[PDB]
Amino acid sequence: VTLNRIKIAPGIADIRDKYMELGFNYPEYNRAVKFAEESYTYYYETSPGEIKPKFCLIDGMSIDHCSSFIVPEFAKQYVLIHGEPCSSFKFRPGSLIYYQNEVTPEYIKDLKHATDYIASGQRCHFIKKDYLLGDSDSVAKCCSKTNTKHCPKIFNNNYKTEHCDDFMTGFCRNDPGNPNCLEWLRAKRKPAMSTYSDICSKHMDARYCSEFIRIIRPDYFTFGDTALYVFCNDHKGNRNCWCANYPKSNSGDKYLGPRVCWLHECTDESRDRKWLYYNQDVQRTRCKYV
Amino acid sequence: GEVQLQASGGGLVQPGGSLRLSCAASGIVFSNNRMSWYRQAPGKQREVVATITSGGATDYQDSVEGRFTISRDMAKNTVYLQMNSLKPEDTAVYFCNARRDNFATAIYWGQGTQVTVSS
Amino acid sequence: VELPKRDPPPGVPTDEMLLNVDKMHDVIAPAKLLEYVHIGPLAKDKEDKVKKRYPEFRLVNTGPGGLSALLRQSYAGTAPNCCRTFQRTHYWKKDGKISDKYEEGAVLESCWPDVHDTGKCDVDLFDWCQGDTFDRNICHQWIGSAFNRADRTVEGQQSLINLYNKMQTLCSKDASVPICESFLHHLRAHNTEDSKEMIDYILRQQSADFKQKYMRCSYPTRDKLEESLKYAEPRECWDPECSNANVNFLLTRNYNNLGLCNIVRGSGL
Repeated sequence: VTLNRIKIAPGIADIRDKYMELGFNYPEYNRAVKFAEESYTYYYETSPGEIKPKFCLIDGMSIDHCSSFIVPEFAKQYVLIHGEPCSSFKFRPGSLIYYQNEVTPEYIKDLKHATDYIASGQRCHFIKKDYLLGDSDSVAKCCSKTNTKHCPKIFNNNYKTEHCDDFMTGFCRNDPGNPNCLEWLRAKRKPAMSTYSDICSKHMDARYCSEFIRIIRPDYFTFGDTALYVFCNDHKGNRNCWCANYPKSNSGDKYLGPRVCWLHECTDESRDRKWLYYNQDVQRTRCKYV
Repeated sequence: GEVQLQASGGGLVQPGGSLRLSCAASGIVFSNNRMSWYRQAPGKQREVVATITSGGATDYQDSVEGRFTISRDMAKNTVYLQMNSLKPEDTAVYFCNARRDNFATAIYWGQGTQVTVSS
Repeated sequence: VELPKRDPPPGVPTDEMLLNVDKMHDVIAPAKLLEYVHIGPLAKDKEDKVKKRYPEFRLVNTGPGGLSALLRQSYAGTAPNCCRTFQRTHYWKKDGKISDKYEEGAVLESCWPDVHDTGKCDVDLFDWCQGDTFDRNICHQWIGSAFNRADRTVEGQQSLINLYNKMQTLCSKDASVPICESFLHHLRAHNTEDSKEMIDYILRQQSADFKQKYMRCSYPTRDKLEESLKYAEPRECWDPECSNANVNFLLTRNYNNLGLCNIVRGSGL
């Protein structure tokens, strides 16, 4: 078959819709196929959680042509999935051939086998998901919360999930007083409690280790006891370690357990309880005074 | 006179059985004394087996620890000695003993009951 | 016959289309089950390279132009590589070596997030925490965390009871080894009738040499016990054997009696 007449007829209401007035020698092939072109610059969804621009991605066409019709800031949270099969014009790529009353699914196939006027492809179809990180630095900015602009919720949920745990172990070791690090520690997962156990075995005197002890008691008190043991062994002369590791005996266990109330310095209410072991501190509250 | 510390509950039982000794004190209040169960084997000095302070803290001899248990009833003013897993070397005369908290001169000894275990 | 030609508008790629899987080792590794990690367009020849790097994941073709994503299917982390640390969630295997940091050509292997909230590490750490491989920090934290085991299901609860029977059998042979002194201590801190009962069972099962060395506060001599009847307070409140005793080796009765010594305002001894 050979084409002899071509013309673009405007649509009724939507400017994007137009008609392709086709003329052939066999009058049975003469038809007015309606097609859609472009769309808008979507910063909104066409369906719940979907953006389907009026564009037929022809097999072989570049993939970012389908995303030409979305605001880039809005498109950051959308992924391009497979679309329904569609038809287009080879000379006018991207057009969305409509399957209407006269334009049947069979007709559009007969034309493609006839002449090189029609290509085939899949429909544009975007699905709402979340922000897509691609760098190690993007993970760092989201987890450290120094920049939370294009962060998915799994990396910006106040450490409610464990996605940031691996980054925060090294990040908080370098800056244990960071307020976001204490929030990460309040989630009370093993990586955070182990990290601050190593930190406070060296810096138990610091103020953030007082918070560490308060957070982990009484649910995970062992992470504080091991840190206090290491700290008061490396700092056996420190007066703050008098009750946890008595310096004038070989073992330093003079005031452990119930023996904690045998000295007033160990039961002094003005002392931070990080300087006693957990159960040692519990026995302090059960001391019988006269 | 009339400071009674009579012990009962003894008897004969095969090794492995159990006995519950009793000592209903009179003339003595437990909230003021330390009660102690002694025993004396034939031809041997007396030895303390269990004790209980006026507050209620207990203590035992090592060869009976875990097997014997000393309890008190403040209402009945009676001290008990539950004996489990009786070994042949427990054969002796068990008797009560009362000692004041800070009045050492006021110590009293009771009338024993026979405990014998054998086959 | 002429045709009305028209080129489509120029393409504007999204963030997904600009994703490069060779840069996302820190994005993919923390991924959990049922989570799709989009990695962008992936050529056909680089599919085996990605699938061997992430065996725990399934490579899914999510969209046109080779758009792909990774979906975690399992955790292949072994007990010796996941149980002896609380901070490492994953590691990389290459040329028979294990590394914490990623390198091209390595294979990702990840640990279960609940590996220390369940009993999945009890078998490995029961043996590793004996003898020369004893790590005081890791092993104390392991035993301590078992008492507050977050897996409160009937399975996490039952695995907890199986561990107690193994520790009871082991520590009855010798309670002086460091993992057993820690187990006795954590039983003491639990402060229940079952934990106190297990303490007394373990300590009473010890040899005569152990009791003569550590438990002299629980087993006083004849002269020590006879003299203690002359005082109204419990023997544990003045006995030097009880003031010098290791509190983890005290019978429950002796431990309770230590807290009945009437401390005068300040230091009362």
